[PDB]
Amino acid sequence: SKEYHIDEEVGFALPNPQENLPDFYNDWMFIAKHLPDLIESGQLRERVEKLNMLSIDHLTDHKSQRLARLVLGCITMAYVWGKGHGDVRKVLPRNIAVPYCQLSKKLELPPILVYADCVLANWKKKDPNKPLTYENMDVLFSFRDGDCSKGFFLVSLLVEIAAASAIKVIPTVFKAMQMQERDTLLKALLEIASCLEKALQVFHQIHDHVNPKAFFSVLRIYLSGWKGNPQLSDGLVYEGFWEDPKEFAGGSAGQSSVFQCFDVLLGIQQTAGGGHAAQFLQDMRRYMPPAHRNFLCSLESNPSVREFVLSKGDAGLREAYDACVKALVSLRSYHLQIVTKYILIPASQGGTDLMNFLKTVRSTTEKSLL
Ligand code: HEM
Ligand SMILES: Nc1cc(Br)cc2[nH]ncc12
Repeated sequence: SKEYHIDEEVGFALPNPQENLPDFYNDWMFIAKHLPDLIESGQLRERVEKLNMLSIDHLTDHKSQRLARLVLGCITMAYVWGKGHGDVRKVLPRNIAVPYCQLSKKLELPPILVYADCVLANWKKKDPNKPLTYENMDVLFSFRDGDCSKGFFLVSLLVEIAAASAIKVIPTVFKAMQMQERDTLLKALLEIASCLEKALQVFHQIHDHVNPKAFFSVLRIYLSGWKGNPQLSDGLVYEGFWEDPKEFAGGSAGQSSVFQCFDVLLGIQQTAGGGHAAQFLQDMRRYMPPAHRNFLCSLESNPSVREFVLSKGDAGLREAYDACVKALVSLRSYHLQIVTKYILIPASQGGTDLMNFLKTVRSTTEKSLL
């Protein structure tokens, strides 16, 4: 997978993110690295105000611009959401909202934190000679002490890596189909299935490393955005950049390129529908890189691997391809069992509309089994 920026190890995730910035930018990174101690102690929406309009010009290699977008990113979430209890800033200062929106529009992205910012870039290996697990990794950044953003981004990150096992497989699937190689292809769809059958046991650590209460009450509030949120019905001013408030999505895994690519591949049309479910995940393609866009693009340009299985009436492929769509339902049936532990049960101590979405989606998967 050429200039699609796909790692043959961590896939869509960014490989060995930058842990540190240039020195030209050290009063960014000092906020960013003491956001709990500072939000709490109130001087954060006093310390932010008192900064000056830096310029992107210095940021050279990728990882820099990216980590830079992470840093600006969460600082915006602390400034806007405050202590995370309802005193909401509807104005992002001239001075923080101009290098953030340049650094963003440099990377064809929107000025707000995303999936690729705070799961795909926000990580480091504790020892860069052992392997990528929970016990040998740590996040760069967090919002408040005891929010578990270790558990969230790390577990969430770990999975996207278990799907990468199957991304290096896509190249060979369509090869088999073209050169017509019934055998070769049946394999690729079983490897592809084999991975997501495992990216499930990944998901299980969530229960070891996150707390229902902490995720519903703490994290979530800082991840929200200003699109259809009612605390900022009109959006968020971006000072000396848009005199008009600008709505933007919260941060969702609806911005992840794996899953979205495996629906593309497996002929499951989650984008097509006009329904709320499918309108969203199309408008989240925006909140994804460009290079991870143009890969879901070149997939959808590909001949439906579903059709080519239906035809052949070859109960082998018929079965192997169902293994992949069995795999994907399996996972979103878990991802609903977590959401009831981690958003519904606590909310009883917006709501539903979230689960309908997540079911609307489990379903459209199912209805592609042969
Ligand atoms: C406590 C943990 C989690 C909670 C509360 C949660 C909740 C949600 C919610 C409410 C949505 C709907 C979009 C939104 O409202 O933002 C969503 C979408 C999504 N989540 Fe999760 N999730 C969790 C863990 C994970 C993990 C570990 C993964 C994968 C690594 C994941 C992958 C996704 C994906 C891919 C979507 C969008 C695709 C779709 O709609 O099927 N989530 N999640
Ligand atoms: N809303 C979300 C934000 C982030 Br980052 C990751 C996620 N996983 N599942 C949901 C969700």
